[PDB]
Amino acid sequence: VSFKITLTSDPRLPYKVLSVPESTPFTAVLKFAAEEFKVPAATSAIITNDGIGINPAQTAGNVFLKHGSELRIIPRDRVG
Amino acid sequence: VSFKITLTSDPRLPYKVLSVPESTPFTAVLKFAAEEFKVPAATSAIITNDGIGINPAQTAGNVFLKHGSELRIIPRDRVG
Amino acid sequence: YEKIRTFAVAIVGVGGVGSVTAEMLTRCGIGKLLLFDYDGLSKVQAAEHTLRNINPDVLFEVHNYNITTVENFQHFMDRISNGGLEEGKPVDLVLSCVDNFEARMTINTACNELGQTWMESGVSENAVSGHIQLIIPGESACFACAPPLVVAANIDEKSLPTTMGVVAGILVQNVLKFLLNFGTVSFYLGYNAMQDFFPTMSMKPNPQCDDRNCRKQQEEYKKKVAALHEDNEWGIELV
Amino acid sequence: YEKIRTFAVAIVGVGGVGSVTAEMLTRCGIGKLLLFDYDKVELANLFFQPHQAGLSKVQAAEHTLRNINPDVLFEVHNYNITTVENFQHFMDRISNGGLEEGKPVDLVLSCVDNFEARMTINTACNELGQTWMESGVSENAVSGHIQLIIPGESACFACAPPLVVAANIDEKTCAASLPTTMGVVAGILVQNVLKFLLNFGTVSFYLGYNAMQDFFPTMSMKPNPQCDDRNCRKQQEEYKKKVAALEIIHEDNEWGIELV
Ligand SMILES: [Zn+2]
Ligand SMILES: [Zn+2]
Repeated sequence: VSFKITLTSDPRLPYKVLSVPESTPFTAVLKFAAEEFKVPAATSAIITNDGIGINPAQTAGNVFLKHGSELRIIPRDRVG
Repeated sequence: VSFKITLTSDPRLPYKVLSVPESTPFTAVLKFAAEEFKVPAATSAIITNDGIGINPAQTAGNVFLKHGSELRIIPRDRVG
Repeated sequence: YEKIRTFAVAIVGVGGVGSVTAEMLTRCGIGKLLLFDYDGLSKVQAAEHTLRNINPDVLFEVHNYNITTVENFQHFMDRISNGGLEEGKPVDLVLSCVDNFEARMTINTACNELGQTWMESGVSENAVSGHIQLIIPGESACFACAPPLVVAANIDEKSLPTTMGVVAGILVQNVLKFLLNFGTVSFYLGYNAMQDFFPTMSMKPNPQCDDRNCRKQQEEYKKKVAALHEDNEWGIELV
Repeated sequence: YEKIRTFAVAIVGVGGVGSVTAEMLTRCGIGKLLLFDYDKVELANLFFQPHQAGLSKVQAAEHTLRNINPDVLFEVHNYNITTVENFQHFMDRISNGGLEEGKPVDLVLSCVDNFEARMTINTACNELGQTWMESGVSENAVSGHIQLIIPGESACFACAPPLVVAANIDEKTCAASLPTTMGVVAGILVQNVLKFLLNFGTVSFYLGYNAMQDFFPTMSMKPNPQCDDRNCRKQQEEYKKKVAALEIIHEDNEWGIELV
């Protein structure tokens, strides 16, 4: 149900706590968190505290079960 | 007199404690400290913890009296 | 050192980041550059003309095609595998300096299949941010290990010069550290230009990564790991 | 923003760091660049092309940059600013060679390869009260930095002299990675230029680059009340006088996600 999501690209390493229903796709949690941090949702990705990448196309319940509460947003900068 | 001299350009912010006679020119303390850090003496400069720049052409006694023990070496990169 | 002349580097995308990166490696005396981009001349041909004038001793192989189409994908893999400094040998590194996720995913797919080490680079739309990333397939995170929301969610993709120069510079520096074995190679180095914050990380592979080749590379990696003072006149004392 | 077109930047030293820095600002649409260097382009020792060998670095740079952006104004001087005659001319052009003639430049950038010329720039800037950025790269390309000198407000270059300057030793002493390190420094230099001129983000008073470990320390160095440069001390006095006298829209929320 609850995640602490940290923004890695800001030196203050700010974080947001989000309570979510277990059935919510985690893609919507990511978006919601990116919006709270005012970074672009579309290009954000999510990793764990060990620095393991997560595919956010799964339920919040399953993300919680496999990885726990402590997740980290990284930018995936798209231009070149 | 004793100084704790920190190398600012190394992410470990390593430091060396040097005990020195008051009459020693601080230029020799700087050189000695640069040698301990294996950085070039000639291009190193010294600042305080508040980031106040120090001219090292004065005695260790006076450096100590005007600025205390906690000093920081910075590179002065010469090429451009 | 002149070890640099023995290496070949493929660059995909010769826009802002890749053009600077190609120039830096050309000036360094890289043995060979392979340039891939897709649009009078083509961007890769223009880039080749500029670079050849800068250093005539660098070899160039350029391809104006979209690597994401089915025919060109096989030719792309062929050239990563055989277009090194010696023909029949792979390139030493691929660099991604493309402007879209589709092409990053194609490069990723090719590199995971081939076991080819690559670096990825990017810049944000607003020039406020960028990064570089080292993907050694199986050992560090591949690009599909942590997909951005749009890749994961299957949505179709539908000041800049300074940020590009920083990213290209740190990219090349990582290339030289990697090829020449000096300093510490970053697995990940971000750049936040607003606050001058440059975070390093080392991201590990996702054991359930969507790329099945990433998974197999992870298996092979685990296996491989499992197989093993001229004077001191003033009496200054170090306390 | 097009505020960038309203500003003028002087660059001293158009070798590795300065030539890239000039290119970046030209591409950004700076109103005007002033370029100061005396060396020629050489086949021996970034930016320049082979067919430009034997031209003055400032002319070569001007020829290339004018074509990259025709709307940028250029003034160039092929002279050594440390000689007594050229020093006065250097100061005149910092004071009057802004975007509008008769106004000062907005910034001076130091991209020179020696301490003597840094000291010259520092001496001019302290006399004039001109803000400048200093830049440098180590001999072995492992390291570099940028620094913002606002005379009287932050440390000048004489405030914390390197040992050789302090000890009056004469300056009496390339690696594959030199061009790359110069590019990084130039890029963070220009980024700081823009932050400063355009008032976005945080301007660094000091930003280092250690390429071995990818470590980028920031700090802010304060003026030395006993600085050797008497005009630094006077600027510190004037600064103190001046100081004493001067949301979240979630597009949809279908899933009941709560910010706790
Ligand atoms: Zn993967
Ligand atoms: Zn000063």
